[PDB]
Amino acid sequence: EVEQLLQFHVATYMDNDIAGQPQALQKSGRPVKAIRARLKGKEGRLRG
Amino acid sequence: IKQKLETQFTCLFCNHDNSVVCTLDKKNSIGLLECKKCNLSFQAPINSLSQPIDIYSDWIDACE
Amino acid sequence: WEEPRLILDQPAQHDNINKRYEIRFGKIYLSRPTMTEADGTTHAMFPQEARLRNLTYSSPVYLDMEKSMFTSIDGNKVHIGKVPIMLRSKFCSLRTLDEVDLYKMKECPYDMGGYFVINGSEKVLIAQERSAANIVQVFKKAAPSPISHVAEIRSALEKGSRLISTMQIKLYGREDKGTGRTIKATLPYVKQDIPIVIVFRALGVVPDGEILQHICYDENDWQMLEMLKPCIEEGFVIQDKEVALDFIGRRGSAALGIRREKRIQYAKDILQKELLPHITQEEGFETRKTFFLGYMVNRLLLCALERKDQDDRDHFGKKRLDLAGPLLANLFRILFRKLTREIYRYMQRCIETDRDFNLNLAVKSTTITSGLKYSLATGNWGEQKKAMSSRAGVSQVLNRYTYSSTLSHLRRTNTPIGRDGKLAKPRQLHNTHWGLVCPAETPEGQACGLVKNLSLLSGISIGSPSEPIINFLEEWGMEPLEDYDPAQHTKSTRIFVNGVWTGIHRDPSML
Amino acid sequence: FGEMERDCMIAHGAAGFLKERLMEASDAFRVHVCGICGLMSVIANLKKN
Amino acid sequence: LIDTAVKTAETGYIQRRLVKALEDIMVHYDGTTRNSLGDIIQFLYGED
Amino acid sequence: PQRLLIPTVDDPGIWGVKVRLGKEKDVVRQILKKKLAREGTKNPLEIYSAFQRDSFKGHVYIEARKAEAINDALKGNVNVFSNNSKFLVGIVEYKDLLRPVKLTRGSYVRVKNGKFKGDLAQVDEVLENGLEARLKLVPRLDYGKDLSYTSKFRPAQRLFSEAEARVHEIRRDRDGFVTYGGEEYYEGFLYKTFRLQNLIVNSINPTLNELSLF
Amino acid sequence: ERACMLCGIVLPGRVFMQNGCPNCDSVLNLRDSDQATVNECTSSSFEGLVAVGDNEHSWVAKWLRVDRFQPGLYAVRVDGRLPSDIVAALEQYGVYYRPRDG
RNA sequence: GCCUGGUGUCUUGGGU
DNA sequence: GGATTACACCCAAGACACCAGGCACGAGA
DNA sequence: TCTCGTGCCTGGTGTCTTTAATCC
Ligand SMILES: [Zn+2]
Ligand SMILES: [Zn+2]
Ligand SMILES: [Zn+2]
Repeated sequence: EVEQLLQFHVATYMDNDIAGQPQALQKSGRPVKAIRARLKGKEGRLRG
Repeated sequence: IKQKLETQFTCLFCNHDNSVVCTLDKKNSIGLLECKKCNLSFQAPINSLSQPIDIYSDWIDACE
Repeated sequence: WEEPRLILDQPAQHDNINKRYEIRFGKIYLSRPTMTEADGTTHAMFPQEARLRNLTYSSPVYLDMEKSMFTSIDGNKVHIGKVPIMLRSKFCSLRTLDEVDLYKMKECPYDMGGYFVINGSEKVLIAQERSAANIVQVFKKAAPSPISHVAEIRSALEKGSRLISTMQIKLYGREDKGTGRTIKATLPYVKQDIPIVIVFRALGVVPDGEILQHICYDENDWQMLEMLKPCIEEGFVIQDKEVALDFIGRRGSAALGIRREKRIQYAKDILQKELLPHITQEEGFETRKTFFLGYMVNRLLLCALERKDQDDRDHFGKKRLDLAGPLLANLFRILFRKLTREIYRYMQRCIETDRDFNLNLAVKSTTITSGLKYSLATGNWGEQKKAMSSRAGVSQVLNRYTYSSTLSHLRRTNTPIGRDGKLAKPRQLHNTHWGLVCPAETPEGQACGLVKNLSLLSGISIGSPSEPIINFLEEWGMEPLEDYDPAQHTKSTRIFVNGVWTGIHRDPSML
Repeated sequence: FGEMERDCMIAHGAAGFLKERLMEASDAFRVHVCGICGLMSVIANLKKN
Repeated sequence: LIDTAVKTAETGYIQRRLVKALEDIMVHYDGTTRNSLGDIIQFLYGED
Repeated sequence: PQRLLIPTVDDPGIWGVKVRLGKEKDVVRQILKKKLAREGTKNPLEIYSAFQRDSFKGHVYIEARKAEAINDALKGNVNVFSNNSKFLVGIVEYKDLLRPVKLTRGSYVRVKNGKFKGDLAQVDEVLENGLEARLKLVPRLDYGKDLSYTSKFRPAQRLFSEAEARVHEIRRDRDGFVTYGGEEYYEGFLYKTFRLQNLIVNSINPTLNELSLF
Repeated sequence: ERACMLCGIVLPGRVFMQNGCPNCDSVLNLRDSDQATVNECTSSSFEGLVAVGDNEHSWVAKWLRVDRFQPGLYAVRVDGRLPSDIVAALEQYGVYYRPRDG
């Protein structure tokens, strides 16, 4: 249970849009802004 | 064609979970439960609509 | 009174002494809005002070609670929170006063109210458009699907008016593809589609000849009878009630191993309640559900036989507007359960000390007060921790740029379909909008055609009890459902009251 | 200066103008790279040279 | 009003994909039309 | 000898069960109530024991002979995850589940509470009963400068200066020992009693600043 | 709640004052003590809550050496040790104290 | 006696 | 039976963690 | 003067069950 949780945190640190499992959440309730989400979409590093 | 399916049911005898395999032969309307652990076997009739939960239910009533 | 009592139990062996702890909620009382300073002093709050000092114009709510203590060897006015008051309503301190004294309270006589004040900011509730409950709608399905026609209904109770469940009846089989063209249904909390005949048998009506007598009321219609042919044969081997009910229970999302002796008794709940709960939920009334089920299948086949067009989803008679009243009740319902569980979780610790709890220490008014304030201030319709998936934009800051804009803003309606989904059907001005929503007033841009505005003479139904209507229908000749036979009644008219088939009358013209 | 304005300057063939807009007139930055491994891992003390 | 508001985004997407497909195509000094890989798209621009 | 009490194949099985975090003690309690209430009836709860280890968050362990008894113990318990998540423990793993597990005068500890939270302190002595320890601490004082404290609005650390106290605001008790504002300072250090549970004795990492000072 | 240092049982502290320890009070006499005595023989600090339902057939109970005691809540680890004067008095009674603090 | 930092993430309403 | 796609720019107003445990201070006996 | 209760601040840690079309 503890090793899988280290795998989990390292995964959602890089990509928090993994299909088929719940997103990592901030205490405010909104999803964590992972590095992958920083680069994609209209406002990310590349298009924005 | 026969269907060989693994299930997450607990064997009623050896109590090992996730070790019951269901073989449903619809051509002859014969369903077969098998235990991958203690090796027991149970046969029951199946229709066309049946699923591993249908014969596993019949196995619970066949014991009690 | 939706969940009127809380109940605990312990089988005292520590001389067994069952000690049920029970708490009953009684009458509600309301007080006029009051400002309580940090001092402790109180006074009547009027809106002008509330705007200036960024306060919330709200009324304290008190609830009678009653304790009782069963013991077998074998309170008063507790404060539950503050509810924001709509200005100029019957519970606002401005409703009286009279024109002379309005000027002294710095209130303008042209201000017609209809809005709330939350942290000094004026918030108006936007009417939410939804589909009607308890009505059957038939739609056609796209080509790459084995289904061609679907009947759908969302069932919702009359009391409260709240959603319960949703149910579908799908007709499989494409055009010359799909072989046996049978019909299966979808039931709440069951993982797989179940053929129609099986659920008919599972309700207590088992021989074929009675089943077809409940659906088709025209023995000559061989086209319709030919389409029900494969449904009989695919559910022939299920020849009695018991094996039918068990076939259901073996799919209904439960645990593995509840045996036939009980797996029936679990499925009987999924049939008695959750399946069509708007008709009835008391026992021994399964004749109404069986008759209604036959009506659905009849309507399904009329569309598949091209004798009736599919329903028009935009027909305004199939639509409802949720205004301030219904919207608050749904939110208050969610929050009152949250307050309830916090009381229940608190009793299990405070009774292990065996100390009489002072009640006022077991009601945290922050649950309702912060809940209502947060949702009205942000528009997020739900619990704060679940801000996504909840609907946004229900509350908006009241536009005060000009007088005309205030009138329009208080009469606005919203359809919550999205910006995802192009096409045109919810955006078009449909013919049935005539005289009910404005044909001209609509925003430019992304909301165009989805946000609408009530015509000048429109009104919204407040709601009325259906019970006096039933009494009037039976007094003037309506005959019960147990007396009805398609061979004898091959011509009479069916009567619906809020979507439940309640009777039949042979001479509708006088009625 | 969005994506569509970028395309217009390409069509004009004004390559020099486009470079300046997106660098000198904005967020131009100087970095040091290693000629061997190509990474920006250089530690550069400019007063000690 | 609905059509103008809807179909403006349809054609806006069309223009974006067209530009990215074609942005690197340049006339070179030998008259050929080539992309950034030096693939020949036309041996002579516009055939004239 | 403890070695004669090791488990064997004849002993009951032990299953672990996942429960809501922080609710492990509650579940153990609830299981005991159910067991005791059903003793001697026709349907006894056929578990022998249940327990929860702090080091093992979110788990309860239950001792029985049949898996069905585990399901019986947890039935209706609102703190237990409904998924059929119990797991079997091996006999060779049993005793480690029940392993029960410092502080010496003259050694260093780190304080866990109060204005001295995070500060390094020497253990001077412990109470006869064995609960609180007298600590030698670099004080964080103001000499009553703004009188008419928290860890976020405290003072810098500096040895007590009795002449500064004499000048500005004090009881002499012995050679180099003063009581100042009802605390004791000996040769510049505060000597103050702390609960042993209020100090950290393990894995202390001296800081740069502490290496400079001590 | 406190835990008896001798037997490990977990009870509300006042119980140790009212009734003594149900396992130990024949030798510990906490029922007839003052609070200082109760607090020297029972600890507010303990870890590893154990429901023992069947002392005499539980392996868990045998390992924790509570197999001869009464069904109840016990602690795997009890912090503190019995005062040397009480240990000496117990030994006069033929009772051997095996500390439960680890 | 030169240097000189004031937020973000959303949502909603608008303009062409 | 799965995601990815869904014009551009701009303006402005309107908002923000919860629960439990421990320690300290004040009041009452 | 001592003990108990209440309030405030700081630190640590989640969970009752409840929009639509395309290709690859
Ligand atoms: Zn087996
Ligand atoms: Zn390098
Ligand atoms: Zn004891």
